[PDB]
Amino acid sequence: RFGKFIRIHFGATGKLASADIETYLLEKSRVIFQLKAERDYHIFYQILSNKKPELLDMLLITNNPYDYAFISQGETTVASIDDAEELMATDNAFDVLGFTSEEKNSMYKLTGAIMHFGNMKFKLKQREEQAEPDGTEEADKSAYLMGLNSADLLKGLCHPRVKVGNEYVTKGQNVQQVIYATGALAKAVYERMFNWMVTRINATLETKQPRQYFIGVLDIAGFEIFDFNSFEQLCINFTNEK
Amino acid sequence: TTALVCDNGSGLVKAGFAGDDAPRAVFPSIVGRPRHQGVMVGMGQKDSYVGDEAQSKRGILTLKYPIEHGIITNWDDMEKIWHHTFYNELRVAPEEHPTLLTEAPLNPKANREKMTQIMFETFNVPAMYVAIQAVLSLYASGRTTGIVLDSGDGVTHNVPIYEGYALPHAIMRLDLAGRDLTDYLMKILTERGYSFVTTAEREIVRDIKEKLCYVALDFENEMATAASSSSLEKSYELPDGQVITIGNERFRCPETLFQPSFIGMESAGIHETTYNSIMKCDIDIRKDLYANNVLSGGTTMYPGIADRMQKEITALAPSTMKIKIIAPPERKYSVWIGGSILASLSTFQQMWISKQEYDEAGPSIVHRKCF
Amino acid sequence: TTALVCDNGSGLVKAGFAGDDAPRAVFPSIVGRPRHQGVMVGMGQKDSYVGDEAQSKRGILTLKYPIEHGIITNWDDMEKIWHHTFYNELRVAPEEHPTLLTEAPLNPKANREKMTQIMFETFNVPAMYVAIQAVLSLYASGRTTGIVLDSGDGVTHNVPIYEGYALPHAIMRLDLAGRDLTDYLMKILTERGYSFVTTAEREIVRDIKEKLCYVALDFENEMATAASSSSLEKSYELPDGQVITIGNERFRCPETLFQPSFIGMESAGIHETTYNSIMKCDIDIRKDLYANNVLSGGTTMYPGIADRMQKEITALAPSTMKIKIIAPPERKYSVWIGGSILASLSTFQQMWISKQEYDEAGPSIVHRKCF
Amino acid sequence: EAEKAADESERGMKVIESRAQKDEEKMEIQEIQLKEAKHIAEDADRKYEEVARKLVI
Ligand SMILES: Nc1ncnc2c1ncn2[C@@H]1O[C@H](COP(=O)(O)OP(=O)(O)O)[C@@H](O)[C@H]1O
Ligand SMILES: Nc1ncnc2c1ncn2[C@@H]1O[C@H](COP(=O)(O)OP(=O)(O)O)[C@@H](O)[C@H]1O
Ligand SMILES: [Mg+2]
Ligand SMILES: [Mg+2]
Repeated sequence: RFGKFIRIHFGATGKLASADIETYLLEKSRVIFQLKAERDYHIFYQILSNKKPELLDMLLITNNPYDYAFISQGETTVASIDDAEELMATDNAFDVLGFTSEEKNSMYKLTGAIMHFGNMKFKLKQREEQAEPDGTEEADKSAYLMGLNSADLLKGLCHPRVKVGNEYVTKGQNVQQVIYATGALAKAVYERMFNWMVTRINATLETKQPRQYFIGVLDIAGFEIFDFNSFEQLCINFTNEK
Repeated sequence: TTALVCDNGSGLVKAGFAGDDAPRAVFPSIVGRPRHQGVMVGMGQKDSYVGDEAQSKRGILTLKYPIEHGIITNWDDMEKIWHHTFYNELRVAPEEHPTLLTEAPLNPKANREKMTQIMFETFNVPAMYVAIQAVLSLYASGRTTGIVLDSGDGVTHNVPIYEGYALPHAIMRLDLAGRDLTDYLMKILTERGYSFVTTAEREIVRDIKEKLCYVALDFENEMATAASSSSLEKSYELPDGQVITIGNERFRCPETLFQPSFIGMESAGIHETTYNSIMKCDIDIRKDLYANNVLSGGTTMYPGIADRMQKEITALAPSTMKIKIIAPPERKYSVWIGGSILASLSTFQQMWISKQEYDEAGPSIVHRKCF
Repeated sequence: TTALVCDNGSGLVKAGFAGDDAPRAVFPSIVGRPRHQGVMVGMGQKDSYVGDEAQSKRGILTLKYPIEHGIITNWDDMEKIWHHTFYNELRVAPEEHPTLLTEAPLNPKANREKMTQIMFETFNVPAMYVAIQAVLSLYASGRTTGIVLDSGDGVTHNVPIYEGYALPHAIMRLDLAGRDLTDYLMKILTERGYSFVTTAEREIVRDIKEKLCYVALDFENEMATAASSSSLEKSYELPDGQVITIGNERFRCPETLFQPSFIGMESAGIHETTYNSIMKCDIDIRKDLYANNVLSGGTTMYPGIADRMQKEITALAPSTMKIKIIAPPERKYSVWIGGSILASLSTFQQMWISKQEYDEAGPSIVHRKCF
Repeated sequence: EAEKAADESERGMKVIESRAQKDEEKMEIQEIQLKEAKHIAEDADRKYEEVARKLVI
């Protein structure tokens, strides 16, 4: 989906110097909304591999993909690629890379936290249009993972503080707005994680050679056509037309 | 380019760019002049302090409000307010920013004409538009129907809107507002022993009103409780000392809204004007107006006003209707949020009064279909 | 292929494919226009609400029936009704579907000619046909003789048919119908203190008329009972509360059918017109005509109308003649059922008016023997 | 005593909101049975009206 782009730099005397990599146009709609016959990113399915038991129990991940709301809406699993040894290969590639295993563990735990954002529930109040949570166990475990406070996170979601002039005031949110905010936060944190990972890879790949004129290599998704075209396909078609 | 949303309001000027979630600059609309002589030579005091700066020098100035009830009465002070807002608060040149202005219903046409003339001539704004406070309040409330009660510091009015269609014959305007409440608080504080007369102490009385006053669900029961119990008394710290304790005077000032006979007004309370406005409309939309009662404005920020008004309307209305009152926490800034939403719409871009149209048709172009 | 059976009527458009047991789409035939200006921008209100949508927006629209008494007076509105029926309620393109139409007896020829012209030109239907609203009701009752009383909302008429041979010289038409009853109820509800003026609340009054009104077996006895006791009073809940109670007015509204002098018309009552049409025919078929009275149309759905009409006609008719009135539960939709039955017949396939025939013969083909 | 009053307020609001949601459920179920009771009452009313008209005829 994302528009991979690699810049290959050269030396002053026309000799290979270094490589610079960038990413563009990564789609966030795939994270939350999926077509009925299509899957999400391979990340979540790969994490649910049973060959690594330590991650599941240390993250308190439900082993059943059906229970999680964000994943079960799309097609649960296909025989595309056997996820197990692919996950182990990615883990080995990360291990032989420049950074330590604590960053990898932070990556997995952050992804697990993204997973538990769908379990949040909200209900109307006594005699007001405001919304309040009913269950808090998933909120408690997510806050524990992120190192936040569950009460503070719930208060922030229900009552967002905003700055007016020189004074802070609190805003009200109903169920629809808080669900939209929950989805937007999950998309944004995933985007930031991907961008930070790309920056880390670029830094590790970086050599100390000077960067004179470069040769760019661009990869982009094609002009996909379906019989059930939607917004995600519309953006891709518009980009291809440009 | 980007659009600019300015809300003159009454007693508070709030402005900011369109597409923002909150106004950047909020400050009182006060112009003050020094009333003493001044003996030090070299400092060179300016002859007019405008905006929030006049609050700092409150003790040596005569604070004058340029507008009484919506209508601008001192135009030069209003050019000063607008110049301050455009230059010392937003630090932008209005030469390349369309300006959206907010204006109360049922006001003299000369007011709008002069406003547009000043905007087009003095500041040379490329385009501008004037809108009604209630429509913006309904925009920011996430609603398309329902009757909205906008009660600021200048004037209180109700405008019923159903399915995006207004009911001009059912618009009711009442001049009772926050300023009259402050004046009544002054008149009722002197019976305890505290006298406030100077315009500087107007701000102190207003601050006491904001910080301590509240609306009682029942009047007679609360008065009976306060006649014997002393649990309703709270102390306030003046800017120099001598703390003052007020008893039943804290919940008697906002009762003027529901009992306008206290300050001699002939009209009825807001709870009754809302019901009368609802019954003015057609019979087929009264249920939706009952179920979508919207509140806005600073004066509607008193604790417990929503419950009191719901009880009063439920008493007035038939027993077979569900009366629901919407009181978002951001009542005060609802109008500006609605203005930002309105100016950020793409289909609104052809409804501006451009400079060419104003030049061709004169100031009278405001009262055309570009209302 | 399939045939469409559209029944415009007056105040209720009902349609569906031929061969169906019941009509598929039933909705009032009204066109609404917004009488206010609209303050919210970007919504993009349509300039005309048509069909069942206008019933939900009664409070901000003015409702005009395109059909006054059988005839069409506003052709643009009728075209809008037809377009809505073909493209939204049924969602079928009329390019490849024949249509069967109905109208009342004794109507202007210009109406029929213009209907045919519009239906071949605007919609380009392959073929169409016009049938009398009473003969179809006779088909739907499984009969072949007897008279049929089609009391709709626009017009009331009687068509005597014996052994499939119609008698044109004995057809009686009366302009009193449901609309006049609703107007009379509106007029007589004022004496109780309730005022209904707006066209929107005419629908409310129609709801009361449908729900509570009933025909009394005896007029003087029921009048005395209502004047003495109060057991006949019932209460109706308005859309905005304030439940109202109607007493003597409950059965005075439908009595206008048997007492046309209440609304000032000189013509005789329903029973008298039926008897006059019975005796207008020959003498050898009067017994069969007496024994096969058929009722249809919405207006004939009042509780107890059958008994009162039978009593009246028995009083008029000779004692040695058996009198029976057929009142099936599906009176309102009987005409459409008969139309579907007629369109499903195999022998009727050659009676359609082909488009080529219309082009060759002009709009006057319908009045020609190729009916 | 400020903290003591705050704790008093907290469990007071907890208990009153529990009773309030109980009351909401109660009022909802009695409103429903009000609908069925009214429906049955009007059903019996017009059924007897029809049968009385049949009896008189
Ligand atoms: N928390 C509060 N309680 C009571 N009154 C308040 C409160 N906040 C503001 N007000 C009153 O509201 C007024 C401000 O109204 P404002 O929204 O500025 O009106 P406008 O929009 O017409 O300028 C002030 O004069 C003040 O007296
Ligand atoms: N049960 C009823 N009681 C009273 N009025 C009725 C009843 N049923 C139908 N009507 C009246 O009949 C009218 C509709 O008659 P309808 O047969 O649809 O006329 P058309 O066929 O010309 O559309 C409505 O205006 C309605 O008020
Ligand atoms: Mg205001
Ligand atoms: Mg009819």
